[PDB]
Amino acid sequence: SLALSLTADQMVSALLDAEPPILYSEYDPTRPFSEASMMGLLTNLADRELVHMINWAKRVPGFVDLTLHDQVHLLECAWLEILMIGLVWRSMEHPVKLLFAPNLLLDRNQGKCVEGMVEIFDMLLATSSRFRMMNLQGEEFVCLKSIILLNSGVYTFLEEKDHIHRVLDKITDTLIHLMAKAGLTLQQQHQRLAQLLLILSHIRHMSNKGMEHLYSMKCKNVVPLYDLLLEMLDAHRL
Amino acid sequence: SLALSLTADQMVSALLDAEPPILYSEYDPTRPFSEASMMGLLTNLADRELVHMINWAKRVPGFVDLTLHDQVHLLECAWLEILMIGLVWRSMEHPVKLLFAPNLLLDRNQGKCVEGMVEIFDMLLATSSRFRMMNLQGEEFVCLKSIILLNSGVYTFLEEKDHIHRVLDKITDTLIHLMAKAGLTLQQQHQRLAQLLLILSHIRHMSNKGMEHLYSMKCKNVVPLYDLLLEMLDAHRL
Amino acid sequence: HKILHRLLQDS
Amino acid sequence: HKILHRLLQDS
Ligand SMILES: N#CCc1cc(O)cc2cc(-c3ccc(O)cc3)oc12
Ligand SMILES: N#CCc1cc(O)cc2cc(-c3ccc(O)cc3)oc12
Repeated sequence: SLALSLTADQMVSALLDAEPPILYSEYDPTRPFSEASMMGLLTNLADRELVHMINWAKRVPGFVDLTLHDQVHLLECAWLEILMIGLVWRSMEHPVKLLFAPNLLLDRNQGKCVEGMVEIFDMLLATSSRFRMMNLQGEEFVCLKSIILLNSGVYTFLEEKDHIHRVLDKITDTLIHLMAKAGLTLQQQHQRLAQLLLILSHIRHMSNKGMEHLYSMKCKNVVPLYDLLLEMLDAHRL
Repeated sequence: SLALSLTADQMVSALLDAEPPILYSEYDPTRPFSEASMMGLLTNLADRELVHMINWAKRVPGFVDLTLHDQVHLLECAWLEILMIGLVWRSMEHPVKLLFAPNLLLDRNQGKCVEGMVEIFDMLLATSSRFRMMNLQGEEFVCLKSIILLNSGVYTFLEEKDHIHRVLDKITDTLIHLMAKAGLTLQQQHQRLAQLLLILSHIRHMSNKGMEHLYSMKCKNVVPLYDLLLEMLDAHRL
Repeated sequence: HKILHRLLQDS
Repeated sequence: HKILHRLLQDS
């Protein structure tokens, strides 16, 4: 295995094949979404998605070489970030809409249904448009997500940090590779590589805000108790 | 003016010459420090530093090219992030210590003096070590900071976004240039370029946390009435 | 915190 | 919010 011996193409394939499935929301809401109504939906979705992420994480080259304690940590910091990059990637072709699920496409206005939720919707949408504006390829999308998983909790945890960095380097050669084959010039490659990474900065920022927002919804018991999703949220107070 | 016209070396020089000074903490309160005591210090420092940052921001190529409303926004989102990258950069050659001011070098333990403060300290320190671990050259340091100023508030604000991106591209060619001249290979350059940007992700994360922490200190009344610094903090609730 | 732990260990 | 505004204009 060792994520340091697979050619770029083996890396991209490994990441594509590891891709989780896309899930559906509850097929029975639709009704003038109330704040409770809509929150139970997104959390129920997030809860079932977490299970697929946990099993996705293992399929990411080298993640396993890690100690359990370190796999636990990494997913506790990036769980929302990763959920968000997916949503953003799925919303790509629905300008003005956020495709939370194939049966739950929301536009900015519905974000107003939950106190403080619209702000984050705007950020998510801006990034969606940013990806489309950049015509982000799926091949790149899987890299970016794998990077987030490894680079978010690495500095909060030395041989463990070392591995994460050796790997993150392979994901960067592989990312550059994807750009080279698309005919870009060197300047356009490192130029694009910088553009994509700079977005991971807003994805962090949006996650921090959402994390704080989710926590605010819990203090209003407006959010159900999906244990897995609760633990994840709790990892951000510890 | 246009920053997209000046050459790489002109860019680095422009950024070095624009650099702000290393201010001093208030002399006398030497040590130790009460939670109040230490907070009045860091905020008084941050408050006087803001004035220098505002004037630094104008000296950054292409910034004064933005409209006022946009310069105001950009600085409202990155002010703490920028303060932090500076501290981290100044702490570089002070393993285990955070050089807030020459006359105010703090080690992890003193972070325990202010509630919930220590946690941030560990993050700052981990980044300091990360920079030293990477031998961050000042030339790179000035680029990274300029990037933060432009890339933090750009998706929270279309010709305005366009400029910010055209510029951010110049700062990336210029950043690549700095690595090329250091003898690094192409692979090592885009590899290093990715490493540096991925750190801007923790700098965002640490800022979010500090921002939330500063706000928590205001609700306790340990934070002096530093108007400029208050407005900045307020831009993150409004 | 066990839920996340358990799931990371399964087959 | 004026402090930040004023300072950005001193030109
Ligand atoms: N929007 C926004 C911020 C946001 C706030 C909140 O209190 C809960 C959730 C859940 C999800 C969520 C669930 C499933 C996904 O695939 C993506 C996001 O996003 C959330
Ligand atoms: N550490 C930490 C987080 C942190 C928390 C807080 O409540 C106030 C401040 C002020 C500064 C500060 C001041 C001047 C600098 O140059 C850099 C950081 O950092 C802070």
